[PDB]
Amino acid sequence: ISPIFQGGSYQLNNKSIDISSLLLDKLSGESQTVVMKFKADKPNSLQALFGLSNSKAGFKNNYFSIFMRDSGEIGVEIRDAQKGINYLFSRPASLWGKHKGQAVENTLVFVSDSKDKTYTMYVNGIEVFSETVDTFLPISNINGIDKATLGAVNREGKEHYLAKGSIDEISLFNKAISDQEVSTIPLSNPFQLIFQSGDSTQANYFRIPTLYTLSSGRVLSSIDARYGGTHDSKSKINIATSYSDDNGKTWSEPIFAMKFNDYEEQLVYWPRDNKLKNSQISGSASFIDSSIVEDKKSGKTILLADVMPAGIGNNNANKADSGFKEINGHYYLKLKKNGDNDFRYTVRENGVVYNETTNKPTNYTINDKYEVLEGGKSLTVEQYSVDFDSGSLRERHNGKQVPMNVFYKDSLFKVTPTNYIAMTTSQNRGESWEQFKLLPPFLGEKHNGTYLCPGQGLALKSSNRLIFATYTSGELTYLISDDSGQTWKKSSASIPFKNATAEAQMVELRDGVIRTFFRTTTGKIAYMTSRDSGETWSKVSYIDGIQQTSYGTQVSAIKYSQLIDGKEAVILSTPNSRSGRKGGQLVVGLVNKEDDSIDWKYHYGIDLPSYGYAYSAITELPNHHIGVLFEKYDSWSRNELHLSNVVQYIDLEINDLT
Ligand SMILES: O=S(=O)(O)[C@]1(CNC2CCCCC2)C[C@@H](O)[C@@H](O)C1
Repeated sequence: ISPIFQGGSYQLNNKSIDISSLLLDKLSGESQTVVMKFKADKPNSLQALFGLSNSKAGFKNNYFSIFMRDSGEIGVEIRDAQKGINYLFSRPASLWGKHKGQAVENTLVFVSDSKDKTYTMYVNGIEVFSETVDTFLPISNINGIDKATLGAVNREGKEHYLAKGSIDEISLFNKAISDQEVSTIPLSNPFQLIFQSGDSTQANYFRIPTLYTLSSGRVLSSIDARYGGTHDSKSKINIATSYSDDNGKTWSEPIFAMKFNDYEEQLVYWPRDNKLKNSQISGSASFIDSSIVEDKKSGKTILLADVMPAGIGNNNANKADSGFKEINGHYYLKLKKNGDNDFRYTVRENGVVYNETTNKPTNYTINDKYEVLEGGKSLTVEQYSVDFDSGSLRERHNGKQVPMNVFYKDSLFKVTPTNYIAMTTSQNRGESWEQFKLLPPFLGEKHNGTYLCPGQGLALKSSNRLIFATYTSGELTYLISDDSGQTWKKSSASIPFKNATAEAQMVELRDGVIRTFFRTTTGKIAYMTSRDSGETWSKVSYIDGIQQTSYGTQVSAIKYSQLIDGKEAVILSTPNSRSGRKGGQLVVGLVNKEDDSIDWKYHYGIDLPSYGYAYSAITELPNHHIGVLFEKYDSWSRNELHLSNVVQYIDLEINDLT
């Protein structure tokens, strides 16, 4: 239908604009849609974009508002003191502020639907909340409404929540337009989505983006497809991938690089309230933290990720057990059979399950997919699904049979409840992935696996050497292959922290010379250097001019292919903030050839200092643009859990950064 009111080019300069005479008598019926295109690149801490209120003395709590915070949160209040109603619905990290240093036009759509008693908010094509209520309050049914205001709410005759920004366009409709109609509203987004709710992964959440540019010109991305909210393992998480063959303009429908099937892939709206938000899928196996490299010699693409058995994450993984048994210089995966309280079995050659107590082979084998066979016959288990129908998280069998896998809760034979690293390869640049294989233990029998550093591995330019950084207590542990990923050895580099999440990414400064940038516990990004292709490593130094929080955040890093100001250049991506995971920047450093020192010369603001920016991936696209896929929210904050469609992709040119 047609708008009952439409207006535009409203400048909000800490002075409200009264539109009462234009709008109030046009409002009718119980359902309404507001469509607002607006900018706010210097917002106040809390500000109202749009207000309908009773402005009379004695009725300060009778109003409807669409408000935003300088954190990027968007929300509404719907209040009527006579009815005893005070609704407040919002979602953090819903907005853009600036892109390439210019204010972004956000497109907000708020649907107030009396028929389903639901209030739904979209920003920039993304649904950020959908809230159904017992007693519906139509936004124009508030007792004694007499003002319609832009850039404030009029309470008792005074301007509250004054806004700084602009409303380029605003329209109101006396109808709750459908989700289908919402999708037809034109957008001006500075970003793209590669992975998103409702896509082929069926995950409602995503974290831990990666990007890597392949020799064909194809750009490949991997990600955690996270089903049980944005929680780290334990949860259900798969690793998914997507690629672009046109310099990031379009992306393929995702497929899985690593997946378990003990739990259903369910798209779930995870609870965000303070009683239930920590609900966590507790009986599922998962993968977490992926990393990609391409091997020039073989042509293979290689992806590693951590693997977690059912119920396991980094917090409860057995730190004192690799899950492997060393027998005459060889490592064998240990297994525990139901009924035993110890690990009496090993997986030997050809997947044969061997009884360590009697030294006899059993009638069981493990196939290449870590599935259990008995006398050659595939065993199955019943799949679980999850729901909150009872008012709390429930995990229960769903009637479907899936292959029995040793990483599963219901398996007859189970692996050690600790963390592992697996690798898969692709021979067609991400169009399909092989079944994963566990990497061997690197730090002996009685040590849990190291933790993969998400992002990119490093292919050295002048050899066949492949390196993936990992971390554990007290060190970075580099995994090195010179044979296309068939075998690996470790190279340990001490760092002066205990129990740091030392997520590390590497650049080759020149032939044989690797610099690694990594997260610390000190508020500063650290680095170390190898001058022998990863065999040995220097002591740790720190980067000045970038601030992180005490807990830190992953940093991504690349060596740019072209000179900048006549110098070789390194680009870092990281939040730059002492408060939270916000204020994302790309930082361009120019290398001094005399000593390999780096002058951090340019700092590019991805968005506002107050807007969220957490884990990130960066890669030089084949056309020398820079692609950035990043978590546009504070992934640490306990207030910003379980947000959909906040991992976002942007395209930048070097001139934008400098
Ligand atoms: O030099 S590589 O390490 O092979 C790599 C790709 N280089 C091309 C060179 C030509 C322009 C695009 C980037 C950089 C890493 O960040 C990965 O994207 C892989």
